[PDB]
Amino acid sequence: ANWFELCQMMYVSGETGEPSLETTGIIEDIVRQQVIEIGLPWEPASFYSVEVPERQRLRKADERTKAMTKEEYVTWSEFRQASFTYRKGKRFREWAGFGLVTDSKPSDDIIDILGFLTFEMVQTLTEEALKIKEQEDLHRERLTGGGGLFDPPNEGRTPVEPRHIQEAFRRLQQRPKKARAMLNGTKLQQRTQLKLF
Amino acid sequence: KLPIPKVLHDKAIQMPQPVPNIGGAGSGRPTYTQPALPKTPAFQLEGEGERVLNKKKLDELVRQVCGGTAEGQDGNMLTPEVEESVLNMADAFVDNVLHQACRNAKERGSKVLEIRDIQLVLERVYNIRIPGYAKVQPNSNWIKKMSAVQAAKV
Amino acid sequence: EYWQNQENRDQLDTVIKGVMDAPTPRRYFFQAFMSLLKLHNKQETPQDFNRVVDEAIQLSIRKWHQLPK
Repeated sequence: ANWFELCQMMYVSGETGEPSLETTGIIEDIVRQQVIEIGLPWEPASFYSVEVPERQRLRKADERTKAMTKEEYVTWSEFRQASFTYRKGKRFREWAGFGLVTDSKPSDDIIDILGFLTFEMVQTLTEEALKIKEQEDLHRERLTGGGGLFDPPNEGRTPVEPRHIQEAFRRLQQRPKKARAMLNGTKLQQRTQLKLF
Repeated sequence: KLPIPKVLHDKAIQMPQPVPNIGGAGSGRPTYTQPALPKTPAFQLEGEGERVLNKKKLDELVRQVCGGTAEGQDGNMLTPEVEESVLNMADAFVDNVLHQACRNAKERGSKVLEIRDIQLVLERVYNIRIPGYAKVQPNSNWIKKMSAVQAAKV
Repeated sequence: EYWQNQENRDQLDTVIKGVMDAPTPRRYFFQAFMSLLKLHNKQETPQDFNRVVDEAIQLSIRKWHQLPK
């Protein structure tokens, strides 16, 4: 499920190729894991009992927008509306196991927030995987004459692979050193919970 | 006679599938001796070869985690005394993880080793999470004791 | 006599089932003999025995077809 939303989101983020099914499965597993794992009350105004009334992403995005055709622009705009939970409440709730882990039927604002978060996760994952793949190819870089009838014109572009996604996920799970500053000088193994990237 | 049915069942008409070499006698023995369609062995016509890829693997990892290497230099990123330590680390990790996982699997009555046991060991003893492979509450006595203590406190 | 004790034949059944992921004419003969013994003791229906025999016959014919004419 949600394979096609994944494909559209990858296309939006810079993956114009045709990723295989394993990449989709891995990304869906990651997103499902994160979702299942998942002014303000603590603002300064809360110190008192009674309240009173008041009174590089951008550069790349612009370059790509300037560097696309009308048909490409239409396709990009149409894919930009891809969502995990847009008018798919029941399907998402079945794919998210709401009943088994929480009281059923929350408000739709929660669903909108979840869709926004999922879009962000997919965007970040694709953006990092592209860099990892490019670096691998760049390091790696450094016989049929005549011709056939079904030969591709120029080829040259390939999609990302499961290993790139796994490496990006490992890179995303690292925490700041402030969560380890209290284990300096000791031999204590660090153990924590899943990080919500 | 014999009961030739008017139509065969689905098990007889099968379109055979490749099969492995079972029995344990061994394969490739040039002595005196079969499935319908045996499976082809594995071969490589020409390329770098495993003897090179396996050796280059460690330098590849060092390049990955080192950030990057400039032109005109590579490979010699670990001194001779550190590669041995890294290899010992790898072997010990593999052995320990497998030894723990097999016993853990056998504990719960299973007769085969599944990925779940390895994943549990890695998560709960090493803080490693590999993706893409598929609570507690108190009882009544504790609540009663807390209520008694709180009542005595006031 | 080894094939008369229920426990002995139960033990042999595990070996027979273990070597059946690479069917061959001899292994299929052994499976058919096991099925016949099971049928003799009112532990199976004749239809399953006939099915086993048919599978063995089909395998034997398929192997005969692969040799020179």
